[PDB]
Amino acid sequence: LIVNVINGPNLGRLGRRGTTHDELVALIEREAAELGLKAVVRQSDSEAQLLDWIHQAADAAEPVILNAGGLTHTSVALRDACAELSAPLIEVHISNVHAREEFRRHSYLSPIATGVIVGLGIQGYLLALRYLAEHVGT
Amino acid sequence: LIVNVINGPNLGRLGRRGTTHDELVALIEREAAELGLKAVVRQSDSEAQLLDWIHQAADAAEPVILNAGGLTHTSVALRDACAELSAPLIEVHISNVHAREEFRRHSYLSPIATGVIVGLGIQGYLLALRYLAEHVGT
Amino acid sequence: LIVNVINGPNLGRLGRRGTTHDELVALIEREAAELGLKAVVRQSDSEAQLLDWIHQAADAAEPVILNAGGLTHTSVALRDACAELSAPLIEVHISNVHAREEFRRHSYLSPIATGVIVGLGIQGYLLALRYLAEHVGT
Amino acid sequence: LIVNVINGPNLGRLGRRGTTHDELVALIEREAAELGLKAVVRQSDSEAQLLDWIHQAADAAEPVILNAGGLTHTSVALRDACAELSAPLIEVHISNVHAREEFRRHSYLSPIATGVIVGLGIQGYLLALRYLAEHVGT
Amino acid sequence: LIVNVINGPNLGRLGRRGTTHDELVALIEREAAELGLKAVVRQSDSEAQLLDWIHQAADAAEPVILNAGGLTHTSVALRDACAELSAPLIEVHISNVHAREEFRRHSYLSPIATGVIVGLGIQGYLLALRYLAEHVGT
Amino acid sequence: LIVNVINGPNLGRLGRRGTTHDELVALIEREAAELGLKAVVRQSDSEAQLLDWIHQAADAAEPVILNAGGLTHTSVALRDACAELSAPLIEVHISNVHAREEFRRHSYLSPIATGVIVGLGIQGYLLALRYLAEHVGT
Amino acid sequence: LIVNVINGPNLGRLGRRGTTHDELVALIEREAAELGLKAVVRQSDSEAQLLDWIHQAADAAEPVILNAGGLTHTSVALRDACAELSAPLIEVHISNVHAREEFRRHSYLSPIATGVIVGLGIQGYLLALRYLAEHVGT
Amino acid sequence: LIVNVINGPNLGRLGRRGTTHDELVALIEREAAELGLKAVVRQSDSEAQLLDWIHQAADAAEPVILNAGGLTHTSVALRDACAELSAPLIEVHISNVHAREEFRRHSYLSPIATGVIVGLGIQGYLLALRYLAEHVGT
Amino acid sequence: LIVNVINGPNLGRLGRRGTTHDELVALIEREAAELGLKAVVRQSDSEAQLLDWIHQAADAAEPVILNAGGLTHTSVALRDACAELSAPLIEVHISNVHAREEFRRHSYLSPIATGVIVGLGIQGYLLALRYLAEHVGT
Amino acid sequence: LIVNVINGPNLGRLGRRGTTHDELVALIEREAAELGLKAVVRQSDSEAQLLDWIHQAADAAEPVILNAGGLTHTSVALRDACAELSAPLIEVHISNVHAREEFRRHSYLSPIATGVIVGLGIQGYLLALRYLAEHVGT
Amino acid sequence: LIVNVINGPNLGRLGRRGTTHDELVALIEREAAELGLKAVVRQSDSEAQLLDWIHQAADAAEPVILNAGGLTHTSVALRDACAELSAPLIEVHISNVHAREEFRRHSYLSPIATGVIVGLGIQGYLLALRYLAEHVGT
Amino acid sequence: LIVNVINGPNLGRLGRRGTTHDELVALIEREAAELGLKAVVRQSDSEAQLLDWIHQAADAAEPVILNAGGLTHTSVALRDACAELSAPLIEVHISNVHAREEFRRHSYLSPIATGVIVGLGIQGYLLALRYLAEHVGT
Repeated sequence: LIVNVINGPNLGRLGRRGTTHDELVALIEREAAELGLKAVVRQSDSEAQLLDWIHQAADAAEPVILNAGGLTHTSVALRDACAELSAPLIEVHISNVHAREEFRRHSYLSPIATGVIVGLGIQGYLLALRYLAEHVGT
Repeated sequence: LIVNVINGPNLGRLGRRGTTHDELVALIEREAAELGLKAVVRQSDSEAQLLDWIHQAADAAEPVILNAGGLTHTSVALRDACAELSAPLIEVHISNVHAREEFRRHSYLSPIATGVIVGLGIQGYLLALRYLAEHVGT
Repeated sequence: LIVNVINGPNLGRLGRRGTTHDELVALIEREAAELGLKAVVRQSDSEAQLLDWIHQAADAAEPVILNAGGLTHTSVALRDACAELSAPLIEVHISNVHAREEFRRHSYLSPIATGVIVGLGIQGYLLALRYLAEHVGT
Repeated sequence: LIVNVINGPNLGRLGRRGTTHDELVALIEREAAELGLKAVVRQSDSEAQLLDWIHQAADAAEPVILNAGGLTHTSVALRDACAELSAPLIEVHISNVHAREEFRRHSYLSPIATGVIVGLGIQGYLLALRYLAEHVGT
Repeated sequence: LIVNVINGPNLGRLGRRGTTHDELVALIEREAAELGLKAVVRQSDSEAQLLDWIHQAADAAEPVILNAGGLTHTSVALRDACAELSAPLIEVHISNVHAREEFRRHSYLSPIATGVIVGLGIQGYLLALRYLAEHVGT
Repeated sequence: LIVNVINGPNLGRLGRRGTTHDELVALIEREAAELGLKAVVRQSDSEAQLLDWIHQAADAAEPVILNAGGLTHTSVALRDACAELSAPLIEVHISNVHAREEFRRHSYLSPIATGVIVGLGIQGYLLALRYLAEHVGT
Repeated sequence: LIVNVINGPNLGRLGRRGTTHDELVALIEREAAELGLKAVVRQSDSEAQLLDWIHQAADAAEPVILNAGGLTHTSVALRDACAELSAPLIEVHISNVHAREEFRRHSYLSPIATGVIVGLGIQGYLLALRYLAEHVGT
Repeated sequence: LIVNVINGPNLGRLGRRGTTHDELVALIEREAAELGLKAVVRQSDSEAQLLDWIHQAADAAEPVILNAGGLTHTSVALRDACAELSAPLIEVHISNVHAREEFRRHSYLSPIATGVIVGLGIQGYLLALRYLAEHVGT
Repeated sequence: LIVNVINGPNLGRLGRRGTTHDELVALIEREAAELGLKAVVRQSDSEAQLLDWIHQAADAAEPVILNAGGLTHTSVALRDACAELSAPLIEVHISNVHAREEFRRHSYLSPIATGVIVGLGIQGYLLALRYLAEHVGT
Repeated sequence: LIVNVINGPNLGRLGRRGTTHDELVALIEREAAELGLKAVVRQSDSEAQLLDWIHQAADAAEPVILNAGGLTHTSVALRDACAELSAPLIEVHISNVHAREEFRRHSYLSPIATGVIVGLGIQGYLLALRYLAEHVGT
Repeated sequence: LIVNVINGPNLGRLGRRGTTHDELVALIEREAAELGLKAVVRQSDSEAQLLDWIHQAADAAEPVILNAGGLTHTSVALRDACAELSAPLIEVHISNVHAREEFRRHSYLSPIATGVIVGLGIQGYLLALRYLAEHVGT
Repeated sequence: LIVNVINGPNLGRLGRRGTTHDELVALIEREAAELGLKAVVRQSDSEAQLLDWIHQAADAAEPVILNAGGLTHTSVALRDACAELSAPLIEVHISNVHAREEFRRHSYLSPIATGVIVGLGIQGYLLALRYLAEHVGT
């Protein structure tokens, strides 16, 4: 039912870094409604704020779709907060992080996530939602 | 319209390594029909045979969804055949290859692929199909 | 006399990640009183806030007992703030950080700390207090 | 005309870590006036706040002189915000970061910066200003 | 009740390498009595002799406080003997082994030990005793 | 008063590798006069000749501004000659050596230099002169 | 009862690369009969064919003695097929693979095998058979 | 007299990956006739087939000119087959394999080959033929 | 005729670390008699004692079967003593040392040994004896 | 028409390090005449002199065949001079530099060269000439 | 006056591993007498015994000439004992340890020794004695 | 009889970098006369000049004592010239090159030299002479 979509540093800049972050929210919220879900979309440049949203999902046992931006590669604290989630965690990157700098090919999140989607654009979010909708059966 | 789904070594063993490879074919072909696509699903344990199917997709300019199994980590020849594709190439792994041995966290295919889906089970294939259906607009 | 105990990201979650962070505060404050000390215990998920508490200890020349959580492994800025302390700095980890992932076996703090205690549970804090009480003689 | 000088974690402590951060501001603002520029000097220990000031410079197409302190070595998110700048970005370190610990000899910022000045003291800032003044001709 | 304190190569030289090894024994034995324990303190420069004392602790299921000196960094055989202990094993270093040569920052013992204390001087031994006294409850 | 500017291999080719090496000399000598200095500018493709000019600066206790070209990355002998200088040594690169090949991001000179300027064009030389002029006070 | 002996690339060349591959088959089949076993010996230069023989042993729950030749060092796909075996897998090399090139000292098979024999010549096969005969008791 | 030219995976695609593989055969066979040689040109995407052609050259003691494509970088089995050749082995790459990805700069074949030609286009084959013609004297 | 079986540190603990070291001796001595050999079995936790037994085998030109325990991974001195043996040296490990910690996958002994057996239990010793019995012909 | 053949350190010693450097010059000059070219052959042990000959080829836009001897592996300055050539640059080694020490398998020149010939003896020079003659058509 | 010459594991085997260890003692003792010194020569295969002889030299402030055999490369404990010497410590190897295996090119002793002699045979000892005789002046 | 002592870059600066290079020559020439030798001492900052002196020693089959200064660590060309010497080559460093920067602990010369002396001051030269005098017997 409730799915949390959390975006990390710089993702507020989408469209100027053409879909904007507001349009992304709209797209996600339409998809989720079609799927029978309710998406809660949040973005912050602040690690502490991302931690607090992860903590809340942990306490509520709600899935998470996380695009942690550069913190993917660098934050053990984020990793550790994510390891507490009991529900599914799907890591998303809009670009293909394996076609860029070598340092972007290591993620602290992937090993603890249920799965990862990269390179498929903003549609990656939508596809993550669909996994979570079809992974509510038994 | 036509999408090629190619499975590499050991993927014929699905279900005993519970969905079998035949059931996977059936699932993919139903999804593709719903999406308005036609999926051609092939599996081989032979690198040379996988190369030939990639070559054919290159000549036809048809997208590919590739689960290369262990060859993901080891074959430069497969990589090189894939670099010739002009249409989208989506790399899929059923399990989360970042939660296993360290050697599975390097892929020769990811850098040249449009994107990658891992850890989402057999549904990863279906989600790759949906990207390709929504990425036929302009 | 005054000792600062500072806890970093995720340590507010103790007990659910059975002793809670409030119980830890209580335990530390009882020990410190028995030892003739006054413990000031603070926790934050925010690097900037941890920096400010370190800066204050530097200006006051008061010892610090620091459990920096994941920032131990990743923050040069925290390290650098800690290098300004003139009083003792004791690094504490509740779990044995050498029995986990390889990345947890490198600390930016250990080289600049007076000493380090790991693996001894919440009692590590209490033992750090006792060092500081017996290291006030000449 | 407008140049942004942004200082990262611990730089507020200058003089006690003998020129203070206020004196640095004064020195920069006098130099800039002599050069015909207007310097806006900001300092924060908070990554999110540094990101926001970088974002603003990106939107305004104004140059930046950045001393990111320890975040130089560790933040991909800062790097990524900086990659959006269209105007010049000059990385400054007061000390010679190549004469210290080995870990300080890798910067995530240098590859994306116009240039870098290290080891020349607070005068590094002033010299960065002069580059920007003479790099306004055609 | 019985705790074994075992010191490895060069620790017989304490005080001239100002507390001597005899004074250390005395200090440990007074602390242990205060705690209600009985400490058995042994030192040898001989790996085979250290192995035999570890084997005996294994057979008796008695805790160990071990300062293995240079063998910490180099002996797989010592590690392997220690892995047989069922009771707690606390690794102690008098100096901060992370503030010295890089090679001293890897220990074969830490991963298999209950916990580790470094940098706190001879008081590290005493603090290890206190852990073991308070870790005899249920 | 006297400052030595020494250029290493290939720097004689400036402008064709648009400012030529003669124009650089002229620019440096005008700046230096404005600053009250006297610049002596030399260029050679010969390591032995660069060594001899460094030796002379060492004997005279005169500062050096050095652009060692490729020898920056490869010559321990140059490094060692430079370590004898008692006056300031400022390393200069016209391009940003951190935005190119990985091998150019290690310099044998930086650790022993007072500071380093890279990426600021030929103006880097001029800025190095200004440091040296303002670093003649007490 | 049935044991599979599978030889990989180049092993058909034994004797000319003095025992030939046919003589090896004969030697193995005589030993196995003496032991009360039935050995099925197969050799191929084709990875896909080796995979198929491993798959068959997996389905039948029969032990395997495998000399994978160069594929030992390079094939993740072979490894993965072997991980499905429930019966014992004994890796054999005729020469001592640790006395040659460094690259031959890493095997993808050893970690998943029951055990490994190297350097003992063709007798290694025979000794592997004897393990399997004495490892059929309870 | 007889020289074998063997091409590995993907080389059948020459011209579309403008000279085609058939034209290459024609060019090689004309050159060889001019030189007094007889060239036998073979191409396969199958490692096992390449092995068999190498084995045949070994048994006949005929030289080989080998373009192993991606298998250059990855196959120990190919290497090992090649080590059996008594006649000259010349490794050829049409492109400069040192101007591409880092992984292409290591070859398992070069150390065992007589020599290597890269970057000289299809003419590399022809030049390899000429070496072999002039290396038939005493 | 005479074969030396030497066991290193911790191997005296077999059965409690269910076959004991005495039972191993008995098993080896029965096998050897069946084979027409005489086995001399020795175990020590002391490197110097192992060295002396290796030296004696060197002087007598008698084969050795060596299980050096942790010293396999760490002792150059043991290696060097073993390099003097003229008769066969067979390295044995009871467990599969490639299925454990990464550090156990490097042996100083393997490169100088005739061959190695790992993972086959105590039967590895017996199989080593059989090699030595069948390797006494011409 | 004009091709420059430049030989680096130690190549003057050919024949005693049986063809001498004078005979090499003669062989090259005969080949070049047969091909319709004019070869200018130079050798020096001095990096600065090699640089000057490269600079001259750059200014004249003439091809170069370069055997830089040990400087291949070590000189960034030589590399950088070579990067200025607009005409073809063919790297030659007489021996197979991949069959020797590991350090000889990295070249600073190969990535910037048109192609490389190694292991083919002095005939490598002659083959490089032939490439350049047939690469003068359109 | 008194110089200690200490030999480590395997050095008792000199001559059979043609000068024997007794002849070495004789040679050293004749040289030392000629120089006006008194040499005390000791050899052991036991680390603990070598430690005790180093400890004694430390307490007496007598120089040491040490050939630690394989322990050079592996013992931190030996290193640490040696760091206590106040008089000169000269490391000797009879063979050139840089012309052998790569692992022999790292010594734990060299960094703490006054100097090192390798490759000069048994005469290395004699030359070490001569240094110590001429290094007794002021 | 004739021994060549060759000094590389910066060694002309001895005494100011208290024995000067002229005094070193005098000391060497007195020692050599006492030993019955004739020493020829040369120093240059020029690699090409050092090469020429090595070449001459090669042609004459005369020993060499070489202090190559920084070129020890960096020149493959020097190494290669030295490999041609048939007479002994003794590498000398005045300081202990293993007690300084890590990069000084790798020498291109040591593996090809007869032996090496470091850390023994200018007396190292004299001791090298004595080896060569006593290594003229049979």
